[PDB]
Amino acid sequence: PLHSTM
Amino acid sequence: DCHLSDMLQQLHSVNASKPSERGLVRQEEAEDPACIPIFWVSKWVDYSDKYGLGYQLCDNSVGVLFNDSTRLILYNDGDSLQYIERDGTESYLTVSSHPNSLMKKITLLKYFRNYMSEHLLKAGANITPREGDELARLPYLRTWFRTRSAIILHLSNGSVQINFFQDHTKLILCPLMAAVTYIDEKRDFRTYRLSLLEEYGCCKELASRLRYARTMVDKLLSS
Repeated sequence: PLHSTM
Repeated sequence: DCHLSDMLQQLHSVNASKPSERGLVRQEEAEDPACIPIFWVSKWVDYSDKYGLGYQLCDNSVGVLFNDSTRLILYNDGDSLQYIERDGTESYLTVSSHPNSLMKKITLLKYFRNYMSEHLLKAGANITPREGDELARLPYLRTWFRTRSAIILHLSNGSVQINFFQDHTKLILCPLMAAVTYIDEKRDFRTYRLSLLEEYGCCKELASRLRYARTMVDKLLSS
């Protein structure tokens, strides 16, 4: 994924 | 690197004992709150495409590891900075007295901070860092790599953290404490001393993750 958890 | 071997040895040791094969598993017996981590990565973003990996540590500080092997840290007073060059040369700056040599990198770091602050959740929000050693200093991201299932973060203090994308389970390994912090899918966390897991054992889920962990350490180690 491009970033951690929203 | 000296610490990755410690970990490796620690993981070899606990995995080798097949913790999930005990006649009876008494996982709660492996717990040790005096081992709770001081720092871990609470949130991250990836621009390794055009700049680098931006991340926030549990104590709200923000750091960036640029593709050019340099790190810029912004401590939680929203002003103190620490630039670390490839050769390891550390230097202090301030966003208040924003330099000219790193305006671009400070603006980037400020963009990540704003992004992580608007869309990202804070992993371990319910954890309380321990009153650990005070002469210890804030760690920076040494190196990181991703797989199809998880992201692996290596911190300058020796800790390695693995965040699993699908179930959202995480691991925070510390070779100094010889312990592992597991955060399950329900966001509940627990810290165990690896040697104790060796004695009392653990469930299927924590054990497969400790096997996958030795694997990722091996990958960190051979790079």
